[PDB]
Amino acid sequence: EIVLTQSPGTQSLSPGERATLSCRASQSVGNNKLAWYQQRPGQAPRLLIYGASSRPSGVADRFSGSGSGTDFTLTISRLEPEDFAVYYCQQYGQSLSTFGQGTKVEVKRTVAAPSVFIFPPSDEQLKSGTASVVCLLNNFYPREAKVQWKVDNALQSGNSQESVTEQDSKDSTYSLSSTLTLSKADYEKHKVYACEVTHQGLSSPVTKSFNRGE
Amino acid sequence: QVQLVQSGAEVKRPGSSVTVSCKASGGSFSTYALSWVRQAPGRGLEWMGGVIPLLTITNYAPRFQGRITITADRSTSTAYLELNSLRPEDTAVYYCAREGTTGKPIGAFAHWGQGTLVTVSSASTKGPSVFPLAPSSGTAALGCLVKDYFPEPVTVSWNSGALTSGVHTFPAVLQSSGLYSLSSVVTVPSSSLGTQTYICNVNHKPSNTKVDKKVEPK
Amino acid sequence: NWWDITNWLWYIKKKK
Ligand SMILES: CCC(=O)OC[C@H](COP(=O)(O)OCC[N+](C)(C)C)OC(=O)CC
Repeated sequence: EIVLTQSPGTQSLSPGERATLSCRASQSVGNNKLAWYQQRPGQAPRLLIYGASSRPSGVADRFSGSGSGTDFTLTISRLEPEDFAVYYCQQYGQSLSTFGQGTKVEVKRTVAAPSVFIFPPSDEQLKSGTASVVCLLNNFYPREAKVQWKVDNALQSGNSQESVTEQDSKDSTYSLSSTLTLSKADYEKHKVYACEVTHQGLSSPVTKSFNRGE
Repeated sequence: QVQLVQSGAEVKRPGSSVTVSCKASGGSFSTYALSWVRQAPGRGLEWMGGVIPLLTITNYAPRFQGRITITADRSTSTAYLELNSLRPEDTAVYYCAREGTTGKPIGAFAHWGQGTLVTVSSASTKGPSVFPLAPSSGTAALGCLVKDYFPEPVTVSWNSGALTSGVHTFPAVLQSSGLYSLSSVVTVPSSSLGTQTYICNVNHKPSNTKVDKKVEPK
Repeated sequence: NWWDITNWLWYIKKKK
């Protein structure tokens, strides 16, 4: 099996910048049968380049492909706003076709620390017998952030889940939410609920907390 | 122009088999290669296999060889994917894709179907509760927690679509119960909390849950 | 290479 490596898997670039994306194969790709695709969230992939360097009509000529053997490159001469997307390479030089893991080209912007908010469970939910506590990390950049839950200062594990938005189309930030869930009875056994947040924009961790019942 | 149209979303139980269809119009169905590619969480795009209808020859990726059948019906220009012995890791969007042409075929996939979400799960259809995330404590955050629904998707708007600036609706998470949860938040001026109304409109078509929840300070 | 079969089919259909 030919393994295709796309490294780095993310590139943070400015609008208008040139981008060069690498695709390296574990063994030679026959007849340069190497294609590139673009994929935006919520859309099917789209062919940009085939045969290493051929471009379908309809594809913008700011996309070009080059390379041979095991070393291929997609070049975007000047990033337009619609070019921030995930790019996949694919080889079809053997019957077993394979794809690289993709490279996300994302918009580089200034660092922004998250604004952090915590929400106790609603009265409505408590009446149903469960308690969810939510921690929001809003409008931060870059994407890497960590959140931990502490209940009466005890670090929690296995009772929370989180998810992160796609990069905002207007301010190029991310947001993340995390939800802690307990039964109502267990929620009522503890006083202090806190979420602690780490991010490259914060000089030390930020904690938001509440005392149950206040 | 070539167009590929796939069948709709499926929920399948573990251990069952799924069939997805892909109907083509335009160009020549019989002499161009049609492939299936899936997009599963954490796994980018993965080529599964393909068929050349005129020859009735298939080519399957080793990872699926033994679990997959691809067939083509020339009378209806429809190709089919069967995937058997389904597991949770087979939850994915499945696409059919046909090679492009210059005409002379190019191998690479120029034409794609819209995708078919296949969810492999033992859960039953369930509508969500919608709980407020009350603003508390010069910007305020507020939101709604859309909890315990199945299957995907849920859509959320604010103020019937009038409010979009500063809205973030998160990807759903899959809980240990096999039900999904998601949250949608928005930030607004603290001064607006006395006077402006904020309502999250939640739609879960499979359970016919259509809820408009007013979110107010405690 | 299975990916070359339809190119061969196209060439046959032409010649032919
Ligand atoms: C929306 C999908 C669709 O319309 O599929 C059409 C049929 C569905 O197959 P079936 O449920 O009549 O059972 C046939 C046995 N099976 C699935 C093992 C082939 O698809 C086919 O006949 C494909 C060969």
